[PDB]
Amino acid sequence: EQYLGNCTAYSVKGNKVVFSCANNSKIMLQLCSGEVVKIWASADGNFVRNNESFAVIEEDLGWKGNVTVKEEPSTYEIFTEQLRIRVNKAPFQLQIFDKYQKLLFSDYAEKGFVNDNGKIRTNKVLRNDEQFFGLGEKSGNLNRRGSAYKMWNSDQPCYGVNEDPLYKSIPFFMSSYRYGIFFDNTYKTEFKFGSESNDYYSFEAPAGQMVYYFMFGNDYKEIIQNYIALTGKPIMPPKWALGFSQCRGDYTREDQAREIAAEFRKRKIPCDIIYQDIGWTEGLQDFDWRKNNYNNPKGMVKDLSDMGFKMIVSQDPVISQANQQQWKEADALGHLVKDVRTGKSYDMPWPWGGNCGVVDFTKPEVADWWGSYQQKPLNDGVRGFWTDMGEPAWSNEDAVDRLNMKHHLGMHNEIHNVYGFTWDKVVTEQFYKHNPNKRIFQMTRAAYAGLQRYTFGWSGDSGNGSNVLDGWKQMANQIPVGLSAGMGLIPFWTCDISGYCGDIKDYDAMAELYVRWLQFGVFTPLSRAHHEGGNAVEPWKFGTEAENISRKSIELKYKLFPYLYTYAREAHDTGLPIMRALLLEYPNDKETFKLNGQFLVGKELLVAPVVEQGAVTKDVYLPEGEWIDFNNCKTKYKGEQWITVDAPLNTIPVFVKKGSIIPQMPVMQYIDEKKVYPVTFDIFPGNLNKETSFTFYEDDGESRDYERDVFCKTKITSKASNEEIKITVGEREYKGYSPAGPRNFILKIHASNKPKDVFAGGEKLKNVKPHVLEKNIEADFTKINWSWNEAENVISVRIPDSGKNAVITIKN
Repeated sequence: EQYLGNCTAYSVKGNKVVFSCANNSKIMLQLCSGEVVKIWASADGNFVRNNESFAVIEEDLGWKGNVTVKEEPSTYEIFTEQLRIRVNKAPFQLQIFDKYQKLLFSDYAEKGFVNDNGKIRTNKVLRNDEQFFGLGEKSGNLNRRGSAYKMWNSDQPCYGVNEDPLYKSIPFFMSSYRYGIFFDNTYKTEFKFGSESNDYYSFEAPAGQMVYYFMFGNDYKEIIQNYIALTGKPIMPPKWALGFSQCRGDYTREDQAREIAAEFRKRKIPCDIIYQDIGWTEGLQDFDWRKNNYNNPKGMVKDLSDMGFKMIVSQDPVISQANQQQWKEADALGHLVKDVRTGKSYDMPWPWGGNCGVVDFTKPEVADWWGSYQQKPLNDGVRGFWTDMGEPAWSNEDAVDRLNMKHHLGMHNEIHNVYGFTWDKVVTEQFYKHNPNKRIFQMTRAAYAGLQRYTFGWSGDSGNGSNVLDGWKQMANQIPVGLSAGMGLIPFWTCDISGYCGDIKDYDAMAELYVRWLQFGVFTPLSRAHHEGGNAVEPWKFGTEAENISRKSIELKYKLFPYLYTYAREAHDTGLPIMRALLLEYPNDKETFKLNGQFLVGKELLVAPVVEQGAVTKDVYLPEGEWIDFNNCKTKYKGEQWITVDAPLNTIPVFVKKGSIIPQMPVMQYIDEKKVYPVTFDIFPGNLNKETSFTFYEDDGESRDYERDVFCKTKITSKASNEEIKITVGEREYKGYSPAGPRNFILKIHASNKPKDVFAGGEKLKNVKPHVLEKNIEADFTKINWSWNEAENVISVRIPDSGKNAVITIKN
């Protein structure tokens, strides 16, 4: 095996510096910014790759001028505003320090880069206290330290608590030394975080080029901000995707869709999306409504639309050979992935429907051809897709015959991990082309880094296949799976609520597991109940107790829509997921590295779902600050401690941080049932003289105008003085979108005693009954008054949403 060995010279080309080492080997450092370094180590010195990055869309992160290299007798030095780089000459070693000269990131001994006949590997120093997070949608504990992980998009139904690899390959991790690494290689890469030795960690690939990005940050937020500068801002879903969604394996018929749609509304269980699974299409993959299953598909979609249901249909990336018309069409056009042994279309077995052709989404001409096929259901009013089976399915590591697949852009060993990615990209591209100025809804199984530009994600076929009732630990593991997905830029994520796997032979026995899975599930952004085959898992299937609890779980998400949607926008602007590992907000608190049973939803809410069978309590770590029980709004706790709370079957432990302002909307059966509504702001005043705020974001929810920053915002500010509370409703920041109006705001200030008086600017406000304040809340927009509720300990202040600045002063 070959190392870089000694560095004999360097050459600068603008922001790039190339260090020449032994036997024609070279390594390039490229300054993208003061915080982001692109590193390319080359065994032969050539600096070429078969395909440019599928993930990186921008290498220019603001670096100005040339790289300045200072040469010393035994080292070179490169400085940025944030970094100090020491290159050892003999042998070549790259060391990156922060500006205070603390080592962040070092090559291990002489083994910084190792080439062995195309196998490429990088070894780094591993400090004893160094922890690791990320690598996308993967199982096990949040903290990756001590374990090994592989990138090979795999199809592992009913996967275990530690199963790896899974469906997606996002080779982006973060270190507790406050750097991220994105390994810009699409082959079967492996990450070993002290699993081989305590002295070093490594990442490697069996072929391709050793290109990776070092991303410094002063916290995890800044690392993620740098990652989306490289790989793109997340697209936001249509606003209605943040409601509740329902599916089943057999959701493939008009009659059943009509039946289910009516049942949801009758039982007053909110729901925005009815999915259809893959049996909807006449064959793989013609996008024709299966004729026996749908009498009037246009009418179905419209009828469901008038009831506030949107439809999302499945697509697979293959054409069945038995679908003779489409297979012959695709094969004759050369649109199918080839077999290198024959030069003919690869002959792919598939879970159902016979052998198939794998459609080659790396071939440019395929995009327009697929686009026209997929547009058919969209012309009937279907709003999007779920792109399933794109690993491709049935192509795990051990299925070595798949390696004979030859795609337009390369061989399967290179292309496998971007197969689904390049498909999903075509799906979204074509959607844009045929459906002007509309947000796509796409939720995918298989993916690669950068997927946030084109698609959202779900965690595939989870749960226990042998006995559904044994899936508790598998459900529990969806917390860190989803949090890790979020850190790999899947802010719009869900899991199969109830899991995919396991026949439900006893609904009474399943009720507890379902309820808990859903209580967790409604705090995932794309919350979708689903299950294999005919196993119905709509929220009324588990008896009346489970139905009433589940309705409330779902109602809670809907009430929080204006809060969740604000954080959906933040995902777009910053890359931060809605579901946040506590470490993302409390990076100094090392206790957060262990937390697999809880998470933040945005910054203000801490959710700690019960995920243990029979449990009627929950252990909760509270980080810095003070925390209020969001269910009662009265119990308060000090931060930086473990507590145990009561958590019966009807309860989700949710906590709100003291200081928080939470926008909420009234209960509705689907997003935008009421086109205009009063917005409530639940305010929990922070400590004496500590200012806090929430910036309530709004936009049209449907178009791509938001990408050009067409929106509005209303900042609500809270600041407590000596015996006084100042609540400011900021002047509306108008950027080309006007909110729904006219409407009222109701400021709800949680306080222990009724105040003496409340002022709006200079003038005193009239105190009225709770019933008087609630009167004509949706009809009269001239009343400015306040009321008190002793039971709830809440001051309500009704004020019209005029768009004007307003200072509300509460005299204690």
